[PDB]
Amino acid sequence: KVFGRCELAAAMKRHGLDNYRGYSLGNWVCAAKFESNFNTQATNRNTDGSTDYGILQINSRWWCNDGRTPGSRNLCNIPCSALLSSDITASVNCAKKIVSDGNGMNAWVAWRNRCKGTDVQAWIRGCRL
Ligand SMILES: CC(=O)N[C@@H]1[C@@H](O)[C@H](O[C@@H]2O[C@H](CO)[C@@H](O)[C@H](O)[C@H]2NC(C)=O)[C@@H](CO)O[C@@H]1O
Ligand SMILES: [Cl-]
Ligand SMILES: [Cl-]
Ligand SMILES: [Cl-]
Ligand SMILES: [Cl-]
Ligand SMILES: [Cl-]
Ligand code: NA
Ligand code: NA
Repeated sequence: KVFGRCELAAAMKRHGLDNYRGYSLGNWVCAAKFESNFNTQATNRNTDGSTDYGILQINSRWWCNDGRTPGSRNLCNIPCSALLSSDITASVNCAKKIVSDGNGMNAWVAWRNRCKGTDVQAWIRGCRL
């Protein structure tokens, strides 16, 4: 599924991401925009052979099992394919674990490079939330 911006904002809000670990909702929407262009089916392969999955491009090196990232962890205890669902629950729940892990949203490269330090509230501007 390719979410609309506000649709995703609302979904993320419903799933408890607004101000989760101090990260306002726009951070999460911004991260999703730049990680996946709001596409739950996005996958990208990393240089180490892991793959990033879903709307928040959560990687299989650490967070999910895709059966083809040897030596990796599955800290969200999910098949990576669950992160491709049109239902963002698995991604959100995993993202909550990630962002809680001490590094905040810096885990999301695109967030660090494209959202951090910007007016992320713009990403939820105009949305009914
Ligand atoms: C939370 C999450 O999974 N974020 C992804 C990053 O992990 C991806 O970065 C890449 O992650 C792999 C596995 O840890 C690293 O080997 C790789 O070096 C790293 N790539 C960079 C450029 O840092 C990122 C890839 O675009 O996608 C999500 O942000
Ligand atoms: Cl868009
Ligand atoms: Cl915000
Ligand atoms: Cl694996
Ligand atoms: Cl959802
Ligand atoms: Cl933080
Ligand atoms: Na990415
Ligand atoms: Na894994």
